[PDB]
Amino acid sequence: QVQLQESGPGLVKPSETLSLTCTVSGGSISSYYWSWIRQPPGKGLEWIGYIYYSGSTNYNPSLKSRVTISVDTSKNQFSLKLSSVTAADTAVYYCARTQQGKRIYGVVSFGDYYYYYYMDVWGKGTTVTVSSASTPSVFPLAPSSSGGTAALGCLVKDYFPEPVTVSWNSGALTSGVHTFPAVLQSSGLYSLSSVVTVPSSSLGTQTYICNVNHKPSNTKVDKRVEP
Amino acid sequence: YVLTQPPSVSVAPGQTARITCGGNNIGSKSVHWYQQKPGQAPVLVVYDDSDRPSGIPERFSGSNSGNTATLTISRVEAGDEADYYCQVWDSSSDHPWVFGGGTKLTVLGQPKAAPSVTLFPPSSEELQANKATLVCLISDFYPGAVTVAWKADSSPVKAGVETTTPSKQSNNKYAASSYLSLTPEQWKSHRSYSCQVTHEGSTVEKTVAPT
Repeated sequence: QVQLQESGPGLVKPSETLSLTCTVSGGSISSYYWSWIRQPPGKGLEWIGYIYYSGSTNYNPSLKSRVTISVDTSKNQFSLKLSSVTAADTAVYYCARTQQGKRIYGVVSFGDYYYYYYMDVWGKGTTVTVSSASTPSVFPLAPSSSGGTAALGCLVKDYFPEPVTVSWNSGALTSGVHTFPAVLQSSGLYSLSSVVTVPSSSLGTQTYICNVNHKPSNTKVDKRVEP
Repeated sequence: YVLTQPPSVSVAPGQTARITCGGNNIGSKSVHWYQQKPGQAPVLVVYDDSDRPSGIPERFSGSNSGNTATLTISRVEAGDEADYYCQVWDSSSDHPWVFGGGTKLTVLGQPKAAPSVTLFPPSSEELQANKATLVCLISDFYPGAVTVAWKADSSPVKAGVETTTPSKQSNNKYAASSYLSLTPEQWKSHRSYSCQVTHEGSTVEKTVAPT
């Protein structure tokens, strides 16, 4: 149960430095390689670089000039730094555990062998947006008079940039929860709504609390929903 | 080093899908496959030509020989729809790490499903902020294509309508949302409002009235 968790800013002004960090849990950074990968909207995957736990680095040449990867075994994280940031650096950024394999296909002493790398454990990703713009109003969507199944939710309007995550009842309520993907306003701002379907029977004497987290502004909001 | 992938492959459910990875003498290399479902992070499904990672269904089978590496998926399910990327590490290259362009797997012939629609009126809290927004939520539909029409007391409206693109749900159906902002002066003005969702030659309509 090794897990990898990316922490990002979500937003970075053009031509300043993007900083990322990946925290690994249920495992050690030691004896392993550690890679950063990114995916521009609608595009394929692009490997950025790796770092051996000892410090040795290796980079995609197309980005080598601006990129810096470092490791910290004392905290089990490794970091990315991308300078002179541009609009083409907008992407989801992944951190992934990297394995080094070796195929000995002949005599190991005639150099009849080679090494290879692959990524077996990935992080969840973190959205990086490059905009000059700066950086979420939550309103209750109250249940109303669906056959014993009742729908209520939270409306999250006018935030920037992506993403926001919503939990219900501090993560205790997970069934029937359907958080819809956000709209891109003409204004350019983002808006989503999250909805949970609960039993209509005894809808009262039941508390429903949507917990909205918007990391790019360090805001954690709770909102109670009742008829 | 160049990895050539077809941009898309289609299969009927239960059939076998074959995603190929072209390369020059690629059989002399270790090929690894990644699966990326919509909205999700990639996962390793094959490493070193044919090795199965922990938890990867026996339906997935990697193979590599000659100038083509192949990811075979037997008994394909709707949930297998994803982008599949082959990957290699070619030591003798300025670009040592290579990804394939990616192959989109689409499962054709899935069962039709009618949209469920839920229309919320402007909240009691939003109206004191002199803002008013109608939220229309569309879910559980397939194919993932719907047209949305808003009506203001039997009168179609185009102004202030923001609709999303359909996204895939975990149950391999689709969801989409449509928004209509108004003034409280506009909201309380009319006797009702209607979100009208057309799907596959049929329409579901929901109506809300101020009180």
